[PDB]
Amino acid sequence: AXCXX
Amino acid sequence: PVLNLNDPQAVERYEEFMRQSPYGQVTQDLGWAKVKNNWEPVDVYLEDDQGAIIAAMSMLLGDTPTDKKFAYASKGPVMDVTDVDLLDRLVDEAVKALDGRAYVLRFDPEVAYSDEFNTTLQDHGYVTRNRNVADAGMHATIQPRLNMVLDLTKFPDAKTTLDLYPSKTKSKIKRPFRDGVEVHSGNSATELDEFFKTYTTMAERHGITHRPIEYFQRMQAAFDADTMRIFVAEREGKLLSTGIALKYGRKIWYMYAGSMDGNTYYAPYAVQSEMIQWALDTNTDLYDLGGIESESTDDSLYVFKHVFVKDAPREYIGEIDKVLDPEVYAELVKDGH
DNA sequence: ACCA
Repeated sequence: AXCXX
Repeated sequence: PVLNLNDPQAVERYEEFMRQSPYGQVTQDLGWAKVKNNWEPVDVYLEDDQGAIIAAMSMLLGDTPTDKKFAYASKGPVMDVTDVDLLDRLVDEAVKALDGRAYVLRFDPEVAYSDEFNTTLQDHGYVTRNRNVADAGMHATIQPRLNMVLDLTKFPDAKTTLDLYPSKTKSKIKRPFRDGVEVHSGNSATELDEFFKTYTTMAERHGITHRPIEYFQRMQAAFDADTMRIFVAEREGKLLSTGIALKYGRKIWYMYAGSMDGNTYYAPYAVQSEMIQWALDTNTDLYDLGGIESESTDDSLYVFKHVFVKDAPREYIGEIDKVLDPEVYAELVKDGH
């Protein structure tokens, strides 16, 4: 959830 | 048509299109489904009149708290998405393949935001998520919409990373090397273990969430050493910083990174310098440092990445949603009003 | 300071 990827 | 994942000849033809397209993205490669092994893959493509692939979309289907799936084509589709008539044809093929199982098909291509493009997409029936949700921050969208991208084609004769930078930045980059930092790179289990140590340490330092090692193991199994590379910075046998970069299509993308606690001698700058050098050595158009929250000195992501990207961040069109079940879409997605 |  946090950087995407 | 829909891709039969059990037909290796069809899969290879799809992969050849993906790897050779100027619009190719690692998150649209079929290896990305092996990384995202908790998602269900569904892939579609279009052909020209001679049967050659001209457009492709790799979708991953995830669960929701409803009876419907979330269909997501990360940084896809692979084609010129501003050619909206062709986009509609590919999206129609994707919708046929979803067979009513998803409430939305979302795609977030790396194409610049513009008013004219946003208006066209809305005119074609899509719901867009960009400037209307910006107040919710970086995580308003799944991937960051603002990205720090270094365009290396502006420097056709650059031989080394330092050739891209003003003197004041040359000094910042030289500093870790002068102080004894050395960087090696590879895509073996050894470098992955070193990365994972620094990555978990970073995540604990920031109180943020972090992926299990098996995620990166699947990525290392899916992508070879010409595609995925882990860069590891050390000083006199001490592990300091690492980063993972993926080369695909027109860009090398700095994806994950971390540093150990204590003194690190600016080792992250040495990692960046070597990752950029990889881009120069392979004649790659772009080096993408990834997302920021805002173009402000208050954002520490921007401060760090601005050392290497002096141009303005690229602002993308954001999320493009083909709404399929509007009742579920309204329950699960907010429009920023 | 952070240097994701």
